[PDB]
Amino acid sequence: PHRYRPGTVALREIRRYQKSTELLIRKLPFQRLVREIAQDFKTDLRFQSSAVMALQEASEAYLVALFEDTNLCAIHAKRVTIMPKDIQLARRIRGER
Amino acid sequence: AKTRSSRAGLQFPVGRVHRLLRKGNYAERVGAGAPVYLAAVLEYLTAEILELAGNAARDNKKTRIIPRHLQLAVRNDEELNKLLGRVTIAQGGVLPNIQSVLLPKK
Amino acid sequence: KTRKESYAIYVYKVLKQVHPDTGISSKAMSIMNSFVNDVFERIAGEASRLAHYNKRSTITSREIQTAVRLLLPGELAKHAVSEGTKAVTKYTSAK
Amino acid sequence: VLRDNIQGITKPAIRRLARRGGVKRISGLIYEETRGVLKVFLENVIRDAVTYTEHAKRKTVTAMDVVYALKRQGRTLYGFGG
DNA sequence: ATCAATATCCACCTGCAGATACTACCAAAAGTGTATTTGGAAACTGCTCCATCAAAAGGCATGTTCAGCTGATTCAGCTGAACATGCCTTTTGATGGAGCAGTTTCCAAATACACTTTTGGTAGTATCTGCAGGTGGATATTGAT
Repeated sequence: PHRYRPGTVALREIRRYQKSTELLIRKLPFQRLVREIAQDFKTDLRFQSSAVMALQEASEAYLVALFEDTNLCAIHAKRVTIMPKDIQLARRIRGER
Repeated sequence: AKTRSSRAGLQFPVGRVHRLLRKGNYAERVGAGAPVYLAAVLEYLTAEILELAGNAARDNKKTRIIPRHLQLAVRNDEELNKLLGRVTIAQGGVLPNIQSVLLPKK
Repeated sequence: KTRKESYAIYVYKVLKQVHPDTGISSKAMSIMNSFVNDVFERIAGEASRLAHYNKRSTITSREIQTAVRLLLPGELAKHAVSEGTKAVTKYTSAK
Repeated sequence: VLRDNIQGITKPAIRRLARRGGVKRISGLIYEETRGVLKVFLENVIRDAVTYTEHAKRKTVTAMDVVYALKRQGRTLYGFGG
């Protein structure tokens, strides 16, 4: 019976995903969301495949960078766990709020 | 001889705006309705701000709009605030705002 | 003794319309003048780009309208769009 | 087994994103906060892209529509044209 | 410490997705030549306003005192990491059709252009007015007790 301690695999994953560049959200669910949001602006839309792709690339870059800021905000408060108030602070300072 | 302003029912100078679009190198051609529509948006926006700023002046028992009044008007309005989100109004100062934890007792 | 244009008299006209007994300091006017110029540049610019993107050599009230929707937030856009449409419609029937 | 589209952005997927962002430990409430943030992000961008679509009289949102929307939101993207 | 589970590193293998080389072509730049337009440097000089300075008006520097905030310590309890798999959603690929995009068309609206009127800016001289900064004097707010 073998068990890795909390944080061991988490580190192993940070290393893994910082090495690679593949998108980390499954394509289909992301596509549905995109279409759902767009439907509120105009009905019966079609999407170029590359258009969805562009949006995913941009959305994932955005969220990845937001998590870095968020992580700094957690660490500023002497924690190692990210919380919504960290995301909130990062967005307020970025001037998104 | 009726000005293009009066023709469109506007205070803002349609002639001037047509001219600035040419001199401004925005495209080869400027359509005739473009300076009309633009001058109206411009006029609408300035009515919106002078309305709100006038109120701040009154709220302050003042008769003359000063830069503080424009600031209060813009920052107190969600949309104008966002539209001028990366703009500084000289001599406007800031909104009174003190964070909770900074107040005394409990 | 070169001439320097501003939107002052127009800003003042509109000011009397909305608050007939209220004045404006010269510094506030200077800020109003800057605001008008600024928004002008931002709308013309979007219009410029939009036209280029669609291989068009002409900026029409249609380009301005999309620029307005791109530039202004929610409710200011909606109202600017009506005011601009209204002015052009009125303008078309007036010669 | 009906499910909201936003929930299609799953915990493991948000976990992966955080990981790339160098995050070691993640609060249970973060998953819902992230979805909300993604929603506002996509609304703002799609709104502008669709606006570009309508202007061109199309029923298809093009990569360029999206690339242009990203540029004006100050989130320039390279790789899809322009 | 030893020890065993399991992750990680590397050398070598290989099919194919994605890169590349090559030919014939054509519309469309990019370039060459000649006739024409003008933008802006230069040269001169009116005249705004910048650097400079002397007296007057008020904020800054400094040291002492201690209130209360920060950061260290400890601790218990809550909360998120780790875990294993068949369900079920996503991915992959095969196939009709929507609409984007290429092409020709023709006129409403664009530019150009020349006298003709209007008006927004300024500039010189005049009178007006909102409110800043001074006053005294009634109403809080704060902190010792």
